[PDB]
Parts: sequence; structure tokens; C-alpha cells
Amino acid sequence: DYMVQKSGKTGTITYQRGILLPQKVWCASGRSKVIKGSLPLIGEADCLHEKYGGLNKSKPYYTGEHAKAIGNCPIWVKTPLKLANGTKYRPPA
Amino acid sequence: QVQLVQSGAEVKKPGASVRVSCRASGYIFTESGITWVRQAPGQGLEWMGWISGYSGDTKYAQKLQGRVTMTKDTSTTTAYMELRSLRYDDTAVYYCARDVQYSGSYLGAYYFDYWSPGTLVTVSASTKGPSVFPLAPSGTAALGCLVKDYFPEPVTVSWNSGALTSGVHTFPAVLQSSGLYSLSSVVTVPSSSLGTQTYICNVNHKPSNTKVDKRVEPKSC
Amino acid sequence: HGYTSHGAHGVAVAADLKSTQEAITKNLNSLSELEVKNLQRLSGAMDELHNEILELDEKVDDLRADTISSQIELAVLLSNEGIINSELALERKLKKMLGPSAVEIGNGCFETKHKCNQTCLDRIAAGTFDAGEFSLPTF
Amino acid sequence: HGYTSHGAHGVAVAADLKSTQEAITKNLNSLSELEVKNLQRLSGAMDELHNEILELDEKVDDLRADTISSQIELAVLLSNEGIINSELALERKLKKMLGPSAVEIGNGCFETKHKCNQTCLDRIAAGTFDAGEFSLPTF
Amino acid sequence: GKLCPKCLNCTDLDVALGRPKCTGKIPSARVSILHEVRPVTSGCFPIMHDRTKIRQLPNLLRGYEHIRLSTHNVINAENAPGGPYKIGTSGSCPNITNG
Amino acid sequence: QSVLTQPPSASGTPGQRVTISCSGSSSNIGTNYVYWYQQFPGTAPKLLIYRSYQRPSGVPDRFSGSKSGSSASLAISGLQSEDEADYYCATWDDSLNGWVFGGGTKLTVRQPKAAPSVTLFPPSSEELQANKATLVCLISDFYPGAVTVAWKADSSPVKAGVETTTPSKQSNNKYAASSYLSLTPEQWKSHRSYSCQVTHEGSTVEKTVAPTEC
Ligand SMILES: *[C@@H]1O[C@H](CO)[C@@H](O[C@@H]2O[C@H](CO)[C@@H](O)[C@H](O)[C@H]2NC(C)=O)[C@H](O)[C@H]1NC(C)=O
Ligand SMILES: *[C@@H]1O[C@H](CO)[C@@H](O[C@@H]2O[C@H](CO)[C@@H](O)[C@H](O)[C@H]2NC(C)=O)[C@H](O)[C@H]1NC(C)=O
Ligand SMILES: *[C@@H]1O[C@H](CO)[C@@H](O[C@@H]2O[C@H](CO)[C@@H](O)[C@H](O)[C@H]2NC(C)=O)[C@H](O)[C@H]1NC(C)=O
Repeated sequence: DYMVQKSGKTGTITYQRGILLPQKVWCASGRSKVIKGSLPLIGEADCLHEKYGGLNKSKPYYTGEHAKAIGNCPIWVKTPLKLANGTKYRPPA
Repeated sequence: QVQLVQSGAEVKKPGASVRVSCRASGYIFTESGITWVRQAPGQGLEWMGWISGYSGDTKYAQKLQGRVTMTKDTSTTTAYMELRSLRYDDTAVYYCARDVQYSGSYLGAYYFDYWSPGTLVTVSASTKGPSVFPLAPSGTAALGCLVKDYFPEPVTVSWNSGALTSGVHTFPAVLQSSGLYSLSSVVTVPSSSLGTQTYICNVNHKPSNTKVDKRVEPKSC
Repeated sequence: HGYTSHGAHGVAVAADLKSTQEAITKNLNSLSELEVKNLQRLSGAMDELHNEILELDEKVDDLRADTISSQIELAVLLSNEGIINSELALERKLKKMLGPSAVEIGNGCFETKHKCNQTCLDRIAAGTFDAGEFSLPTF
Repeated sequence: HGYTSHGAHGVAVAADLKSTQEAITKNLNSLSELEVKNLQRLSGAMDELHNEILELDEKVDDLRADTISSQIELAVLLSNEGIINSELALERKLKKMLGPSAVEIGNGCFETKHKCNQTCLDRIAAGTFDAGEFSLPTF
Repeated sequence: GKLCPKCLNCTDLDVALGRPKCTGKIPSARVSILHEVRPVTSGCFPIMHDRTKIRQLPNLLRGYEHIRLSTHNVINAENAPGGPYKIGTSGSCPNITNG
Repeated sequence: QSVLTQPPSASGTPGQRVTISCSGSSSNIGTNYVYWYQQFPGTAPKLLIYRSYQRPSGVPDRFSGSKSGSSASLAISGLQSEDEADYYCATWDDSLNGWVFGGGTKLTVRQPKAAPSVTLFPPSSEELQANKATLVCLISDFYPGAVTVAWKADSSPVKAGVETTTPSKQSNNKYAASSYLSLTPEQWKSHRSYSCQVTHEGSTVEKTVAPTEC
């Protein structure tokens, strides 16, 4: 088993015969942003998506399965969206 | 050089099991995986499953959960596939392949690379001579010999002790799901030659010392 | 976008560069500079032990994605509204250099007392058109 | 919405069907097709044991309802803005069939050189009005 | 990805538990990937894993940017309470040498 | 019955560009990468195209991968004799939680295409007296060597007790193959007719036997 000891605080163990007393001990600080991936890590990507793996940022937003993602990412959207480049449809006359 | 070497060819009675071995070379085994794919004789490829060389994690094809087990041994950089309860459908060549993925959920985001030469597994036959049946003729006419249920290959067919050669075709054997072979032989003959001329197929199956001269004659009603 | 001339001189056609230059890309850059926080697994989680906490994590993720999506959709909708409604200014620029020598038809057209050929029209497209040449009241 | 005629012929009144037909319901359907996720009790919760987790659940619920409400309010506000600002097009359609036989008053009115009775007005409402009949310049 | 690469034929749990011959620089990252949802040992002495939370220890370490085994010892085992102790070792746990 | 659909045969004269299609669905080709493998007889398949468009080292630019929606395609340009092989497409399928393979297309590049001769044998009187029955369908003189066989009891399909051989290069570099339909005399007697239909290059040649006729 392991037991975490806060920043500064001591800890306690009680035991009878057969104890494994701790010797070397983990020392940790800072924090890393963890995602659920599967090695090996191949190449570079802008983005790491938990569902899609490596990703490069193309358009500002994306449609699809949403999950945790780190890096420069497109934003998830409910529906594929279009910005209008043109005019309203006009029947000829 | 990336190498995969498998165990020798196997032959088993239905209901027993096989363990096939796959030894790895030329890459860091503990940062890759193994998939297994099998190929029924003259058929397509069927994925069986994968196992991590890093963690021993496995994922098997839905049709083979229960019956299959994969394990691996870092020391000998070797992977093993065990298939239980063998039926005749399990007769196939078993390939192992280096799979790039070694941890995380196995979801086909990676792929498998190099394939091993292949190990054949045959699931009971015990040398039997064939049964030979005539294929009666219906101006060309076709008449034949059916050579049923023998093992192992090959049988030999001649017609009229070799004196009939024009028009003879002997077809390659088919291997039933029973482990036994059958073939056929047809002569195309003049249709007026029926009724006056005799036709005999000569079947020789050396492994069982079987020798059969079968008269093929027109049918009456 | 541009202007057209009719008459017994044939049919002249010209284009306006400032309108075209003004014409969407900037709008797109504005949409594309949106930035949002990451949403990764929380670090004390532990799949086996604390599932409930974890379920709530999932909840907060989903809720985020939804809200932010709605916001974006809005930004786009507004933007498109602008792009389409803006499509009438050229009319006002043309009216500028005439004088009351032409009447507003409302069709986006005017009726000039003189005739206008291609060379005459390129000068209106360039904005250099002022007619004392065809001598009519000047603005 | 419609058009009115004045003069010594009395006061004529007519209606425009395309304006009325165009006139809000579609807008409402658009508002009504909005869909949002459910917000129920989470399943590993346990009232007695994990209250703190639970308090946070409550928090996420409340926060959701608030945000989504704001969004909706916005959609409505925009929609109403459109409906009220749109209320001036009929003017432009009327101007279309005259010729410069009438002057723009800006009052939403014109002064025609001829007189217009009820039968004359129904023909403008139907959009079938073109006057060479009262012979004046045609668009 | 891996707690320490270059600790070959070692899993992250192995590195975490301090299994002989798995020791090395565990470098630092601002991003980590969690590859093993139920991590495993690759050897040493038989553990009854499932009777404690021990399995997640690597994924826990992973969460931090900076990790490091310590130096020395948080306690002298031989002088511990309960009478002087010899310290036990077992094959299945070989060291730089062997044994 | 393969999840991915590959034509059994593709062909072209040397130098020409031939294509091999591979037809799937949303769960596989639609959402996943496609892979292509090439197999010469009695050898391991070899990776030819990976991640839909890539070439492993060794694979000439003659081979080209394509993908659109739930269908992928392999293009072989400048066709050469050494490209005679079997080509398999593979993708992961999220619905079946495993890899899936197409049926495999045989690529034939040196002879005019020839339709198969088909001859169908009813069981012999001799065999029926031994309480057995076999229908023998012999297929010969077709090129290139790829056929599919289907059987009919009267006019409804039969899949049980069917054994078809892989085709075999024969006496004149054309191809031949055989197929058998094992029956009980009971079954054989209960139908008006039986059929062996051989599909070759999108063209079917059929042969029929009737228990009652001689
Ligand atoms: C994201 O973009 C870059 C574009 O360069 C890709 O990285 C390159 O990949 C190619 C091989 O396909 C190499 O030739 C370059 O050297 C790579 N650059 C670096 C610095 O790695 C990357 O593969 C893209 N990811 C995708 C397409 O998902
Ligand atoms: C929106 O559409 C216009 C055309 O309607 C695009 O303008 C074209 O741009 C290409 C090069 O990108 C030129 O070859 C064409 O001549 C342009 N058309 C005209 C008539 O100007 C414009 O690029 C589109 N906007 C965006 C950002 O996609
Ligand atoms: C590796 O294992 C060997 C034994 O297999 C260790 O050798 C022992 O060292 C202790 C003192 O450290 C002695 O009391 C024992 O008698 C030694 N065993 C034998 C048989 O020589 C060795 O110390 C280990 N290496 C390290 C550096 O830990």
C-alpha cells in the first residue's frame, strides 16, 4: 500500500510480525496535465484528443465525439457551422 | 532486422487445444505488441486478437473470447496464442504480426507491421482409401469418375489403362471440412461411341494400396 | 460588385474595388482568435476508488462543451446576419457624383440626362467622375 | 398591413397579403426547437455518505440552469429586436410601380398626378398596377 | 509516456515500487499520458495487488510535473520497534549483481 | 459475408491503371484508417498502404490509396506482371470491437478473358445405393482464375454441405476448379431440380439437374 503525506506533515504505521517498513520514498511537486492515451507517441501534433489521438488545428471548430483534449485545439460544436460567403438566393427575372 | 519466428506445424484431434509460439527479434519487444491473424485454406484473413509486450494486456476478437488466450514472456521476448476446443473450422495458417501499439485501450488507432512466415494448424484423418463412383454419360458426351473421401493425397487417375487420353481432365482435390479429399475426372467422348465402346477409370491411391477399375456405363430407366 | 450603363451605345460594365476589398475575412480572423481552457483528467481522481467524483467530472466537462458551443453558434449567427444584411452602399456612392441631373428610381438605378460609354463609366468606378464636362449641376 | 387612398373620391383602404404572410411564427419554431440535457441525481451519490460531492452536484445544476437561461434570454431579445426594427418595405414596393409621377414625401406617402379609387387601389395591392392607362412614365 | 524510459523490461508500477534494476531518471513533464488503466508489475516478489490501492501508484506519480525517488531512508528498519531485525531478501528480486 | 466488400476479381493489360474498391460502413471505413495488404500465394501478407494514403518503404508510387466516406480504393498504375497477387483491405470496426478484412481481390494482369465451361453431375446410382449423394460441378477453361459458386435447391439458395476448391492453373494456363454439394438421398429426392451457378467476371453460367430425369 502507499500513503500520501501532505506538504510538511508526518505519518504513522502500526504493525506486528512481517512488516515491510518503508525505506526510499517518492518526492513529488508541480502538476502535469494528464490525458488518456496509448503509446507509442508518434511524431508531433498541435492537439491531443482522448478519442482521436494526434490532431492538427485546421478550422477553428470541430464536430464529433467530444472528450478531454490538450494543446492548441479546435473547439467542439454541436452542429457543423457555416459562415455566409455570398448573397441570398434570387430567382431570375 | 525485425524478425518473427513461430513454432512448428501442428496437427490435432477435434476438441484438443494448440499453443502456438512467436519469438521476437530486432526491435524493442517491450514497446510493441503482437496481433494474431488466421487464414482458413484458400480463404480470407481473420483477426484474432492482440497482446501488449509492455503490460500483457489483451483484446480478443468477439467470436473467439472464451476459446482463445494470449500470453507473452519478456525474458524470451516470445508471445503465445492458445486456442481451445478445436473444431474443423480452426484449420488455418496462424500468423503473428508486430503491432505498433503497446498501452492504452486497444482501439485500432495504430496498426500491425511485419508478419511472421506462418504456422499451419490442422484439426484427425488416418489413411483411408477412396470410394469410387461412376459419373454416367447423359455430339460430344461427358462421362466421369468420382473419387470420394481419401487421405492423404494424392490419387492417380487414368482411363482405359492409359489408352484413353484425348479429352481427359482430372480436377484437383477438394478438402472437405472433414479432413478428407475428393476429386473427379472427366473424359469428353464421341456421343456415338457410347453403346459400342467401353470406358473404365483406373484409380490408384498408393498410401492405402487401393486400386480400383470402375466401369462407367450409360444409364437405363 | 459594380455598375452598369445602358443605351443605344450598347451595355457597359464596370467594377468597384473598395467594395470588394472591404468584403468577411477579418470577421473570420475574429472568430478564429477565440481561446478556451483545456479540460483534462483531474489528477487526484483514481478510477477504482472515487467514481462518483469522477462522474461529476464527466458532468462538468459535458456541460462546458455544450455551453461554449452555444456561445460560438451565436457569434456565427450574428456575423452571418451582418454579412447578408449589409448587401445599397454603392447606390449612395453613385448618387454622390451626379447632381440632381438624375432621379432616384429606387431600383438601385438612376436616369441620367446624358449618355455614358465605357470610358465614362470607368471614371465613375475610379470615383473621378464630376460632370461639368456634360454640363449639369454639380455637388 | 396595407395602403390608403385620399382625395375628393373619398378614402380608399386596401391590404397587402405577402407582408401579412411573411409576418414571427417561424421565429417561434426556431426558439422552440432548442434542446438541452437532463440534470438528474447522479447514481453513486448516496445522501448519507457523500454530502460534499452532493453539494457540488447541486452547484453544477444551479450553474447550468443559470447559464442556459441567460443564453435563451439573449436569443429572445435579439429576435424581438428584429421583429420591431423590421416594421418601410411596403413603401419601397409602392414606389416601384409609379414612375417619377409621384414625389417621395418621406411620410411614407406619395403624391400621384392622377386620382385613385378603390378598384384602382386593389390593383396596386395585387401588384398588377402599371400605369400607361393613366399615361405617365413607366418603370 | 513511460515513467522512466531506459528502464527496459520495467513497467511504471515496477519503477514506482522500486524493483531492483528498475531505477533511473524519471524526467519531468508538463503533460503526461496515462496508458495503463490497471497497471501491472513485471516481476520481483508476488504481490496480492487487488487488496489495496497500490495499483494506481504510478498514475498518481504521473499527475505531478516533478517526480523523484528519495535518498537515504525514511527509517532504520533494523533498529525499529519490536527487536533487532535482520533484513530479508528473496530471489525473484535480483540486483545489479544477481542474487 | 465479409464486413468489407471487395470484388473477387480485378484485371488490366500491362501498363494500364486498375482500381480495387472496398466497401464498408460508418463503424469501420467511415471513421477509421484503411490499410492494404498484398499476398503472393503461400507467403505472408505484406503491408502495402497504411493510414489510407501512406506508402511503406519499398512500395513504389505505382500503388495509390484513396478514401471517401465509407469506401476506400486501391489504385495500381503502370500495371506489371509482378503485381499479380491478392489484395486485402483492413480497418478497425467500432461496432464489432475488432479488426475487419475485405474478402480479398485477385489481380490478374497475358491471355484473352475466357468464360468458364460448367458441367454438373447428379449422384450415381452406385452412390445412392450406398445411401450417399453428391452433386459434382466441374468448372474449366476460365481466365483469369477467379470464380464464385452458388447452389440452388429448386430456386432457393443452399449453403450447407458445399465444398469448393481454390481454382487451379491448368494444362493451358487457363483455370479450373470444382465444387460439391453433399446431400442425403432424402434431400435429393425432395426437389424438382438443383443448380450450380458459376459467377466469373460479373457473368453467371448456370447448370441444372433434376432427380427424375435420366
Ligand atoms: C501536424 O503538422 C505537421 C506538419 O509539418 C506534421 O509534422 C510533420 O510530419 C511529417 C511526416 O508526415 C514530417 O516530414 C515533418 O518533419 C513533421 N514535422 C515535425 C516537426 O514533426 C504532423 O505530422 C501533423 N500531424 C497530423 C497530420 O496529424
Ligand atoms: C468567398 O468567395 C469569394 C468569391 O465569391 C472568394 O474570392 C475568390 O478568391 C479566389 C482566391 O481565393 C480568387 O481566385 C477568385 O477570383 C475570388 N473571386 C472573386 C470574384 O473575387 C473568397 O476567397 C471567399 N472568401 C474566403 C475567405 O473563402
Ligand atoms: C546483490 O545481491 C547480493 C546477494 O545476492 C548482495 O550481496 C550480499 O551483501 C550483503 C551485505 O550487503 C552480505 O551480508 C551478503 O552476504 C551478500 N550476499 C552474498 C552471498 O554475497 C549484494 O549486496 C547485492 N548488491 C547490491 C549493491 O545491493
